[PDB]
Amino acid sequence: HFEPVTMEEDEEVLYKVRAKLFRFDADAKEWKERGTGDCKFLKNKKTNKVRILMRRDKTLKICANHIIAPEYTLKPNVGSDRSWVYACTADIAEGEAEAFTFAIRFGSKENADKFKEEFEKAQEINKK
Amino acid sequence: SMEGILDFSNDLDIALLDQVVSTFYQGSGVQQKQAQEILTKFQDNPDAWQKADQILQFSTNPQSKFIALSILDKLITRKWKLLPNDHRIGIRNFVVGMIISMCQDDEVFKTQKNLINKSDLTLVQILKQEWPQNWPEFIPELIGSSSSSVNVCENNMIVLKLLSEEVFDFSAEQMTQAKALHLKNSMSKEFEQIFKLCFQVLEQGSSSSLIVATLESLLRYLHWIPYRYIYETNILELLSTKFMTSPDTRAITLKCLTEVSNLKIPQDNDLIKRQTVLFFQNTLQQIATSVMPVTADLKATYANANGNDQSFLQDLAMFLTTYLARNRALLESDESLRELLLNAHQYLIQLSKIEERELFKTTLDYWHNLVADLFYEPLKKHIYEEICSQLRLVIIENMVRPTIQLYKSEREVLVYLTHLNVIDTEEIMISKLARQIDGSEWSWHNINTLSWAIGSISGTMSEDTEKRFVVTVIKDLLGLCEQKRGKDNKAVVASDIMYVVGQYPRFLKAHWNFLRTVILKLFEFMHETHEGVQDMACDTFIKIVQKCKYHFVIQQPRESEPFIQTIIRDIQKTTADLQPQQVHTFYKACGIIISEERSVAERNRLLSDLMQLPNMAWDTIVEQSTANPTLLLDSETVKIIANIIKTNVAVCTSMGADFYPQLGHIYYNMLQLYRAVSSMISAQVAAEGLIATKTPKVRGLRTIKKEILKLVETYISKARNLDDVVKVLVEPLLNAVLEDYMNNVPDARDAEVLNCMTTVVEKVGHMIPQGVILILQSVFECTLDMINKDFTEYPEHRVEFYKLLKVINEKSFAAFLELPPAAFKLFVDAICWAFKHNNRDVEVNGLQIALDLVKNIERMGNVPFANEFHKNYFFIFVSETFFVLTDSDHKSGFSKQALLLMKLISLVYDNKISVPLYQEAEVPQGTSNQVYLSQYLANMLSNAFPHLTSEQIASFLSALTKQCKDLVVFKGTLRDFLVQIKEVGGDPTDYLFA
Amino acid sequence: NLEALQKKLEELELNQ
Amino acid sequence: VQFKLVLVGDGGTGKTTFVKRHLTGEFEKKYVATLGVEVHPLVFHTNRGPIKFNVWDTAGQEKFGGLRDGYYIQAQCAIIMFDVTSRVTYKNVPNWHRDLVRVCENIPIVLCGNKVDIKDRKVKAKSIVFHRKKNLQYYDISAKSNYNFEKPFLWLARKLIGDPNLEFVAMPALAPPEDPALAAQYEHDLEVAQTTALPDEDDDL
Ligand SMILES: Nc1nc2c(ncn2[C@@H]2O[C@H](COP(=O)(O)OP(=O)(O)NP(=O)(O)O)[C@@H](O)[C@H]2O)c(=O)[nH]1
Ligand SMILES: [Mg+2]
Repeated sequence: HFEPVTMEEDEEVLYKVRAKLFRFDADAKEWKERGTGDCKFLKNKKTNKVRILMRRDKTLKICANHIIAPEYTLKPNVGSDRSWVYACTADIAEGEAEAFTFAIRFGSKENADKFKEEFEKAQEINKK
Repeated sequence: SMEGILDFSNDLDIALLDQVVSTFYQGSGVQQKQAQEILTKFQDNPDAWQKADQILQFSTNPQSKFIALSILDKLITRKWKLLPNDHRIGIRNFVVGMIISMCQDDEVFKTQKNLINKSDLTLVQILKQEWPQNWPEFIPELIGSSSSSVNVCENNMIVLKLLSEEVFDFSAEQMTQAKALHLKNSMSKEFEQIFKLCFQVLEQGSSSSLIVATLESLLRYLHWIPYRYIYETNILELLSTKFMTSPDTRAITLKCLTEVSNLKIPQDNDLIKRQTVLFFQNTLQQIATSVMPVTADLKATYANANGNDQSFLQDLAMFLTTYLARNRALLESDESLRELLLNAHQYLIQLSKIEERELFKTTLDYWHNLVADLFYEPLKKHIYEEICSQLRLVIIENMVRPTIQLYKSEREVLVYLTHLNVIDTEEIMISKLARQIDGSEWSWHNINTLSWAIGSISGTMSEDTEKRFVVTVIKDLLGLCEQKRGKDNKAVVASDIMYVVGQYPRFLKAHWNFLRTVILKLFEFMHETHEGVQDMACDTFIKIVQKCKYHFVIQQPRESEPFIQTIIRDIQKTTADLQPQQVHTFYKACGIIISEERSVAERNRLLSDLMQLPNMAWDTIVEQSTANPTLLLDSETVKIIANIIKTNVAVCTSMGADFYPQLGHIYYNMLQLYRAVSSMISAQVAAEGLIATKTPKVRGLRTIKKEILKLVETYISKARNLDDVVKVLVEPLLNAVLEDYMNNVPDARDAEVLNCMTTVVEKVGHMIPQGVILILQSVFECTLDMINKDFTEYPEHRVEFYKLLKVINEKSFAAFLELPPAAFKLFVDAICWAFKHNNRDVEVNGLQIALDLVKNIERMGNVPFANEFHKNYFFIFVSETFFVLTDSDHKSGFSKQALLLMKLISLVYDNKISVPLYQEAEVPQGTSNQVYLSQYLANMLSNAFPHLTSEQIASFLSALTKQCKDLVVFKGTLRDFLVQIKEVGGDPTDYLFA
Repeated sequence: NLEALQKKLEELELNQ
Repeated sequence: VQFKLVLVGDGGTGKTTFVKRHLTGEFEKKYVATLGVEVHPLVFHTNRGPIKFNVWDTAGQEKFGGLRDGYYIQAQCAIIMFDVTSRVTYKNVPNWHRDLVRVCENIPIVLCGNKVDIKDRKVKAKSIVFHRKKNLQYYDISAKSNYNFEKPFLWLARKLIGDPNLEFVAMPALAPPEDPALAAQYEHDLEVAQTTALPDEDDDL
């Protein structure tokens, strides 16, 4: 005998896409980037709630953290065929839940369309 | 309530200041931000310097004493000569007094280094003003007072170090040439006494802090002191022995010896040579015995980052490379120095293995220097054969992907090393390949790295040896792919195989049946859904085509037709799965091949067949979209149109002048399409507002317009039949684009129109004088109005506008002569407007246009237009140029401002302006322009810099005009002016320097 | 080895 | 566990844009010169725990220099910034470094060449050698494209903590939570949002 010398694991990934996230500065007539990286749909296996979790590349800091509410509606932006705009009322990416007007952009219209399909398949899971 | 101390009516509250200062440094939030804005206001107060002796005497806060020395520094640097004399000696005696006090309180001397160093620097600012003329015994008393206290002696070294820096290292653009020379000569004369004290301290020990402060000042002296102080004293012995042993002195000593390996020394004295050999031998000996042996793993040491090891290994690499680049010949002949030479390079080999990109670039520079010498210099390469053998492995294992610069450097070194011993390079690479096959070093990163290295030495071996080497490499790479399971891995190896074959075109050109197999394999890779494969297949295809095009243009033995015909015939099947940008590369590749066919009829036939599908898609939409233009808002149709035009751009890019037949097939309908697309953009801005320019539907329409213009400029820029350009192409083009640009709202004006017009004028501008006038009339005034309200809006139009004016002023200057006087005045305003940009693209063109315009007006001679030009605009250009020279916000354009200014001044002192530049009343008749020019400039500078004396302005202008044939001296005189306007009471005699 | 090399290359496929 | 970081360099080289990208994720397109200094806390999560930088974003334009070298007192690390599209900003790097080390005689310093995203690079890689004798760490960076934007802080973190194996790790992601009086203005803001075009629509993302 010789003696020898993130709080995400209880969830499951439904959908993952690369995206850029913006937030509308209402008082400055301007869009402002919040982060770039992987946007993920996370369904809690002990609740079956689906949420949005998005982390910045390299620094891995969270720029989106909110439930895909059935109340939310995805509306196109006037200058893009690969983006969605929607109001969000409780996002906890930077502290306690604040309401945001978000825009999320993708590499192609294909990805943005598939994001819409998965965003609404998630809203029905969050309704049951 | 913090705003209190800002009131100078009452007395300064020292306790309130120390709280304001502590709130700013140790606080946070708006409290700190509030203390910030009031400390700046207290410091920026012009009278705060009178309160500085209170703070330095009464305050309990070291940061407050620091800030007050800052306020003092601004006083000494810019208003010292304006002071009543008696305060100049009060401030001065106060500062040395305060320094003396802080050096005897061992508590203060050890725990307030910031405050002492700032005080030492403030003293040096005084010396720059007063020494040695008003303080001739500073150096004798500084040396005398060093005998007093160890704390004083060390601090005096800090004063001398800072002094040497301000005089020799940082004076070039901070003081005038005269004052810099004065201070350099002064230190030069009294350095013998400075060196005596510095050498005594270094030999007599014993305080480490005193020794290190003496060595840090010695580092500065070595930048300028004469060589005899280093070689004719014992000082090289103590640097290379005593001070290399203690880690406190090691870092600075190494830097001193690195500077010594650069000193100006005679290369014929045999004693100095032995001295240069001896201090290198001692240094390497101390390193072997006190730091690390030559076998140490410096890669592991650097990664562990203990203490200052990273800084030492960095300084040792800098020391070895610097010495060996300059002096390694001293060590190559003598047999007793062979171990010394080889040990030194073995340390560099061990340094080269460190995972530190910037350090690796430093050693790679030296290796490049070395292997180039062994490639060209007789009888040297046999000395370094074991060094070179290790270097081959280091570079092969650290090969980067082909940053841009590092790879080219790694390739050059590795190519030299393969020339020096082909057989050893070949054996290292197969061996590494074997260790990839057996799996001991198998890795995605390791197989890619090895493939880059194998591909990098192409063309360095004989064609026979290369043939045998390539066959072995491809064979084993194919087996490595066979053996791996999973395409995530199979793609990695298949890509490396394609990169290698693409690097060896001499091999591909000699083995056609193999070349065809490669191309056919790339074609089936063009159907591979795995990401990166299709991109790789397209990049290799065009890469191989560029180097082997001739073997696709001829019919190869035992084939029935040139392979280019086979490629074109199956192009739709081949490209069916590619993305549009990949299809355009494929068509571009085919255009390279077709251009090799020099029989015109055969070249045009291949062009027709290549363009068959895009021409069929084009003819379809030209018919149906003319009948009638509702399709052009279908987002699918605009995409197909844009992709048709890009295919034409891609082929035109590689075919150039030979593309003309295909351009003729589409030219007139393309310009019509341009018109139709322009209509709907305009209609859409009308129906939806300026926001429509951001929508996808309009952005796709503007893409059609941009691609059309890019196609036309691509052909015209490379055309050889310039007559067909002028007679067939220019006229329908200008009708299509000029009026549309002029009559669009600013936010719908494509700046690419200006760029296209620039290309037209650059190539055929000398043949279309009425064409150039039409371009100016349509774009000049309306584009100028877009960009003359600020420096930010429409950045592209700004740059293209002045590129267009540049080429028009160069090629068709007559177009500016036919401008109405009001339009010409806007031209001159637009040029000076470009002076004022910080945008270097705009600013450089603007100065160049002004210089070219002056030369245009000169070549006209004594003509009413030239005379009136000087009457109206000569002094505008002279004053606008002076403005950007002296305002401190356009320093990037100093050299070209100086050029333009001298051209303007030299015109008057050569009597090339025949008309008097003044009006008849303001100056007595018969007065030369030279006399009036001096009076105008004196008045201009007096109003613009009122703090200058009249004698300063006159001395400066006298020197400036006398030197308007010598840019180098002229530029020095401007730099002297730029220094003196930053202060009060500059010496007017400084302008006699040259 | 050149005729063999030719055949090995044409057999390279990424999906076995 | 806090460290003071002074950020230093010529006006317009992108110091403020760089810090803003790290604070909020935005890219500020406008050049609004800094007046004296702007102090912002910046926190990173590592495998050795959270490290906090108190960033002193100083002013580069001489007009707005403020206390100039007064901001460097008690600094524990520094970033010297220049712009690779403007050769005059690299020529001034020795001046900024001289002022900086006269106050802070031994701190880890990163030299950063910003705006490598621009095609017409004027300060070529082979010309950037000032960091060699001064023992500075150098990085090509671009705050616009985020190229290497995390490297300067990671390198300084590894030096200040004394761990060369320190790395950035993902924050723990808490679960997010789930009025008609506010549906009034949430649709009002939404309509203004969808009619404001997203910036940089030709970008890859
Ligand atoms: N293309 C590009 N532009 C950048 C980049 N970083 C900053 N800029 C731009 O450069 C300009 C200068 O911005 P800024 O951050 O204020 O520079 P600064 O050094 O802080 N100025 P100051 O020293 O006067 O406070 C901005 O317009 C910004 O958009 C970059 O990485 N790429
Ligand atoms: Mg700023």
